[PDB]
Amino acid sequence: FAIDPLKHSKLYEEYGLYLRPHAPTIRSIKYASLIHSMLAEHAARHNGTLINPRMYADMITLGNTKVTAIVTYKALTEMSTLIESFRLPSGLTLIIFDDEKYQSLIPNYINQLIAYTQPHIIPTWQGIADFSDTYLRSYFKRPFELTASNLAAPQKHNLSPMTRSIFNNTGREDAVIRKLYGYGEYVFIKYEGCLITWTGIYGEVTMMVNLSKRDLGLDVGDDYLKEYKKLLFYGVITDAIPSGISTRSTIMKISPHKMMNPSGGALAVLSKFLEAVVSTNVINATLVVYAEKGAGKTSFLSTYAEQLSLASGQVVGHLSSDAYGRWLAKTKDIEEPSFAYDYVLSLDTDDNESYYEQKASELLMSHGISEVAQYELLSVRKKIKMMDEMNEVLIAQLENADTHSERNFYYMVSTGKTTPRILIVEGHFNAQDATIARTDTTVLLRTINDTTQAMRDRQRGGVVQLFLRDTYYRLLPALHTTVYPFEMLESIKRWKWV
Amino acid sequence: ALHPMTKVIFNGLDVNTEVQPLSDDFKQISDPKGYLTYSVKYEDQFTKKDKLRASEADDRIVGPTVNLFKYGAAVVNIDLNRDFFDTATGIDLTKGIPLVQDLLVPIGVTAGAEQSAEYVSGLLMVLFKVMTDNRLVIVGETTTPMSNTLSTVVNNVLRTTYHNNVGVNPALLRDFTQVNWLNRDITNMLQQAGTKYGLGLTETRLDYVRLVKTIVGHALNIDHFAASVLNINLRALMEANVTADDRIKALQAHSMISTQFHGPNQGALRPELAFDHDHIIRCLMLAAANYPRLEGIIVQINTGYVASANVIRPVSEKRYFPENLEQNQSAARLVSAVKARASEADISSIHLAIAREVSPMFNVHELKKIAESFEDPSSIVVVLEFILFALFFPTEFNRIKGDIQNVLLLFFSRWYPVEYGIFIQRGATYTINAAGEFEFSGRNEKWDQSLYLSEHFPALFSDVPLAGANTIIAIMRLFTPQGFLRTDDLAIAANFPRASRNPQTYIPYTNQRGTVTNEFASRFRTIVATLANVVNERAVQDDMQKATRSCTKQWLRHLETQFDNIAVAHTDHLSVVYATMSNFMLNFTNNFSGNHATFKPDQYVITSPEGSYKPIIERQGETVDGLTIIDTSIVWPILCQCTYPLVRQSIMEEIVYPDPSTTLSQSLSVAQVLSKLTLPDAFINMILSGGDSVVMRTYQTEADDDLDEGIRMTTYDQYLSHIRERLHITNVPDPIYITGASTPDQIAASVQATHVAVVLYQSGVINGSASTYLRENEVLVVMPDYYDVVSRFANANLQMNNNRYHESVLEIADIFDQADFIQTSDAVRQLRALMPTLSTSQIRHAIERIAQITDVDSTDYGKLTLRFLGTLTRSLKMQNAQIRRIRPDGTVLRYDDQIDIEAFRWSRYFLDELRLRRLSVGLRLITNPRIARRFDGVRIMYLTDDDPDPDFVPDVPEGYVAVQYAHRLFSSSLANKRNRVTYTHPPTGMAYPSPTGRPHVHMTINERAGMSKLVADNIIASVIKSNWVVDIHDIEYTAEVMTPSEGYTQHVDAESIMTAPKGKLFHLQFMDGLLRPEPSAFDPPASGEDMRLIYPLQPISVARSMRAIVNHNEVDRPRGAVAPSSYEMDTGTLSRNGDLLYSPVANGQVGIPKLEVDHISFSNVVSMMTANIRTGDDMAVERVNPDDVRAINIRNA
Repeated sequence: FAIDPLKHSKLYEEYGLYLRPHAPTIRSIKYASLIHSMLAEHAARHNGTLINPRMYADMITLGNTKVTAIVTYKALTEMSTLIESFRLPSGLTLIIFDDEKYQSLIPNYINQLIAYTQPHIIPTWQGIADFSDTYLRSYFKRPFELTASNLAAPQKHNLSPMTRSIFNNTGREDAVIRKLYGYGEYVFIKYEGCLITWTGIYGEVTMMVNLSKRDLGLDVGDDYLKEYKKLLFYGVITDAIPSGISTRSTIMKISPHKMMNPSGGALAVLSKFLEAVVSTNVINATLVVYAEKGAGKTSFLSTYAEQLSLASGQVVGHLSSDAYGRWLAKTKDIEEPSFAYDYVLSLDTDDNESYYEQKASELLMSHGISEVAQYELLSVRKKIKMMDEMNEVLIAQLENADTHSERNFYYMVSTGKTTPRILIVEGHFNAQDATIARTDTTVLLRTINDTTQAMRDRQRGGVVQLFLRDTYYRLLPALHTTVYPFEMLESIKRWKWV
Repeated sequence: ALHPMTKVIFNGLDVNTEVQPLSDDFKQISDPKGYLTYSVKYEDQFTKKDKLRASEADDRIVGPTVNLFKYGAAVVNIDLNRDFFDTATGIDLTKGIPLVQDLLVPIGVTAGAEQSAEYVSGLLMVLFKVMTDNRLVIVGETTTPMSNTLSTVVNNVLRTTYHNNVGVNPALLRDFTQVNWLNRDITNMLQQAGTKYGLGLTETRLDYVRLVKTIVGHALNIDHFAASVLNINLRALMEANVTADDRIKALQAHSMISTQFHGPNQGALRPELAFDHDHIIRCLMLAAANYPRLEGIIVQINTGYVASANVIRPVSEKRYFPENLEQNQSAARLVSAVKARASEADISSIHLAIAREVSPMFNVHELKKIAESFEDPSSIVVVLEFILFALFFPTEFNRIKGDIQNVLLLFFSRWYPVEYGIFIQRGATYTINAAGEFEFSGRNEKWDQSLYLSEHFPALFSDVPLAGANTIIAIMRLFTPQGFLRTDDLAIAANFPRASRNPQTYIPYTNQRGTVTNEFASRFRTIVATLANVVNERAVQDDMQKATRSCTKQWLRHLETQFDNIAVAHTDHLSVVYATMSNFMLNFTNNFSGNHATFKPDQYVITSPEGSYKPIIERQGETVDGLTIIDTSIVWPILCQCTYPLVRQSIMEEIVYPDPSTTLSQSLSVAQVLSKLTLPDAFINMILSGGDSVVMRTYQTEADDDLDEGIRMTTYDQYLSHIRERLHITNVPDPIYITGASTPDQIAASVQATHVAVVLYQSGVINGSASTYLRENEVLVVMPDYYDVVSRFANANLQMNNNRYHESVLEIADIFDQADFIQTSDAVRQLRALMPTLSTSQIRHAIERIAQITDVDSTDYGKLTLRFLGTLTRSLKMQNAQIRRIRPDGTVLRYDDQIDIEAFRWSRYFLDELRLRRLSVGLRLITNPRIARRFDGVRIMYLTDDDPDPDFVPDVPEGYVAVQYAHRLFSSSLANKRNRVTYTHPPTGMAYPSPTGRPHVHMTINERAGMSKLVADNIIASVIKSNWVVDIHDIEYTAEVMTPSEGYTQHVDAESIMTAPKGKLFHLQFMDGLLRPEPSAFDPPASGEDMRLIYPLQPISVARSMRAIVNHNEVDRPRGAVAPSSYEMDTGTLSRNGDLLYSPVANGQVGIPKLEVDHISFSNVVSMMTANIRTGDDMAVERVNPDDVRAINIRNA
């Protein structure tokens, strides 16, 4: 393996993969972990990088290159007496298995062998690591599912504690199943999240949350609005958008799943803002969050201000993402408008109409339409010309820095002393980046919401909400870091505070 | 287990690898669950709510039987098993019948009319769960009692041991029940000769060598439908006669050639099924049809073998030119042509080009568009590129040999201008005549890879000497391969799937040990010595330099030196890799057969009589991101800038022999997934195999005929679309043409040769002798059209008329009765009359509902494999899908007995050898009258409910009149100052306005469609007031038999029984009024009576086994109480075949098999393996690598 499973056994225990008790593969897994103590030393000797990894990788992987002036070829000579020591007929082989938690924990000296190996890759289904493959199935503990059908004996299904482990899928308590059903000495895998298979408008949709089955309710076949607030905070809908879940959708089945790991490429981009909020150097740091119109983030990043301000000991305030549109409708006409922070937040959500929803509303009429089912009858290029017409009322507020333009609004709200130290703006469409000011941290929010389903939901949605989600998706590609709303709640916690 | 390092003495077996099983095929349950269990409805008054306690040693055997037939049982039904057909498989068993929600639903109905089709979809999943029941019983927690602790009525029963889960069987009620008539009726039955109940160890098969117990048969308490399934799974695991040591044969194929595997010699104690040849090769042809990305897997398995063997390593030193010709001015035109073609030696694509040579080709390969001029005499570098691509990769040379003609006809038309005109008048393409001639086309066409699947060949590769073109043909003799044709001896002995009769792959070049001159390198000497004279003539015809001709020929023999240095490593270490890659599992097609002039790959298709045919090999341009484009500039890094593990001899190398288990486990995890991936396709298309229909007519030929008798006639267009495509499949001749003068013996000669009674009409007037033969044998006559069809026959009786016929449909399962093609059993014939009118979009919904139910076991490569292909299946029609070769013209050939493999003759619904054997046992469970409790037909009558039993069918009295129901009878009429609904009695013609004075009518409703609600009120008002009897033939309903202490729970209104859609499934509750409390003699009477409006037609409680297990205090046995049937208590024996027999009734009588009759036997001998078998373990071998790679023999042997 890349990480040896006898010195580092708990990581495989986190995946549901327990080490088989102590034979030609029990002897081989001790042989591979002996190489890692040799290999690790060698890439100490010269920091870090073990030297000539090509003749290294043609020894572990291939039963090849016995070698015997010297000190150059010293670590090769010490090793050719180590791998010809145990008699193998071929190489040892690698086993990265495609997981951002597992791939991050690979040490430096193993990764330098990956260029010259052709390693064996084990494809994760959603995580767990799924148990084929004479490596993964002869080394340790091919498991046994324990759903509501296979009850209730280990003698019945012919299991043995030295070969098969047991995956609790009852819904019963954990402690009783190895008490009265005879599953003592049978070790049990521990999963601390769960996977939900919802019904959908389009089909079966499998999402996961990193909460256990006890931490939230909803079993089995409760609707989508019951404990909706916990699902938004912790869910990924592992499906190609449009997934198509709705507020009338229910649960098909629940199984405990591995707690998924957040995104080392998307943890660090969000970690810049969680450094610039801390340091007294950076005046007025800013977090910019892009999403679709129906991602449901105004209900989400209202409490992430509540999670950051209680951890930082400061005052934060989110600008609620439409506060250009609510405000410009109120004072199109007014020569000197009030740019104050308290005036902006006492204006929106919801009763003041947006300015673009006036403009979009007038426009839909001209190509006369008022029904959502009438919008399906329209099709793409005849639609897309409407989107192009919709743009030219966009650019009139983005181009120059007039006194009613977008550039002046996100400036003077951000500067003027009444505002909070670290506002969070949210933008709908990309190429608002020349307007929001000023930051090094723009993320992209993808929540558990088929957003166009939520715009036929909205419940005074109409076509005006749904035309603009479609217009903004034409302006918002995924050219920034997707941020996955449980990961911002995860990074507050990781950060080390004062 | 042992210690480092220096080869200590080990007196065991030096185990270094461990081998997985070849097929995860069986479950290994210990306590078996049956298909049918008893279900008892207790009467709450007479019963006693305690637990009955006998002797404690008797309490483990008799215990759960006397606590289920406890004193006071009203009815005892035999229903489907709840904890086998559980809610994980969608089957609901609350109302008695199996019900699946959304499997076969009708369309165009009212929103509640899909409930009646939930019974038919229930009987599919009950058939489906038995069909995929792969359980294999292991001996559980069997206890052994002392004989002096059991009473003597149990000691004559018990065979030496018993499982702790003893089950429930009424034969154990002998001398344990309180009921006296039951104890007499069971003892009188068990003392017959034809039955003998037992329990426990019957047979014990000791092993032949080890002398331990292996296979025992315990007389369980389980129905014979589940026990026959558990005995088929054991009679094919033990009588396959192949151990777990035949996994070694699958390892000798996937490892290097002439390797060895020692031990462990486990013997017959560790059996395993043979790796199924006929089912894996039959399912790879669907997986090559529906999922054309499957080449992307099989190449990637073969690519991962080559890169793990460490066979070619690219180096960073370039020796394209000899020393100080690079810089030499005259060669400046030559060094630009070589450096433009040659390309850097990426390690990823040299390993790809090797693996493409023995891979199956599904997407038709095509050449990278080489844009060259053939202008200067320095342009021979492109021709030398093609010679090296023809010697190194002659298989992949063949697949793109046509596009090389599109390049080389620019070569010959610019250097040999007169010779090209002689050659191109013969033709640029040619076909093959049927007798073996070559038919040259005579046209000048650019080749395309579209023509690769057709009957055209490239004409440069004809190898035919043209009189006058002896120069072009002599250059084309340099593109011949230098290999041999090795049979796949390691794959056939390992019983791998192959698509041929003789599995023969083309290894590109011979192993060449012990030679001084290499006979593959010296072939390239004679090519350059031929190419030196070709470039000599082109240089001196066009008068170029002396130095440019010398620096060309000094380069041609620098490729001589570099070819000698690496052919020692090709013909010793590449050739043993192409031998061992040919014996892999998924490399099943042949690739090449020696001659470029004749080869085409055998085009199998998936034909269908009700759809299009989907070819396997098909140019569709579906790239796998670089797979269909073939790079001919790969032979320049192979020849020059790569170092080999034998060209380096002088450094120590230790030639890498890779492990068998990586390319084996990837090949199983593909061949295990697609073995069951087409399995929900394989079930609905098996029930519907004969569901296709033709439109025929029937002309009555005499007086007093019915709609069905006569001459059966259909049109020629109806024949040509349905029946003609199903006669080329079944391999019969064409049906004959009857011409009017035809004798009836000629028609009998065609029916007994073409096994369907179909004759074709041609012309003439068919005489009366054959016309009586066409009547008494139901022979289908195929007419061209229906224009004066009397005049085509000799109507001598003068009763056959043009306007006298009954046009009706005729199913294909009625005229074809073939075993493995159309399922024509008595069970499946009943389902296609219970199904609604299906369509090609409701079978699609039926398949995707079964696949949602089935949660099959994948692995960590399975789902990844499963995902890869990975989403499109619903394009191909799978009606009667067979596997047939086609002509390159494009017509589907018949099954030829001597070319195709045996497993392509009858595609057995794309199923398993075992899965048909469980299916015929499953069809006996579906046609069983004990579970057919979907009751149709209901009767409204107004009799009193005084002695209730569910069997009660009220007889129509003598004075009623049978009246068919129509909408013409009831109409509004002004009767007495009020519009009343008036019935018009059809015989007497009168009118009856009020429902009191209506005559005695037995009305039979067949339709109830468009029936008014006031009319439906008036008929139920006519039952109450005027005592009609109304039969409704549309209502489907279930029925629970209520005990008289429980009482009726729900009721059915008369509004629902009359105003409902056609497909609504009701639930009537009937009361078994046998255990009602008799009132005291001094009690003053009650006021009212118990009426009863709804009655059944056919007898309720066909599932009833026992009824009213009590004793009566005045009479000996109660009125109507039944005894358990004497076949429910007979174990019998187990036959030698594996069939379950009853007990014989006399001496010298073979007992009746339990599947031949329809009675249920709840005790059976089930062969189960003991703890000394352990099927499906990880056995352990010693792999020994060969010594040298030059000592490994390949051919001939």
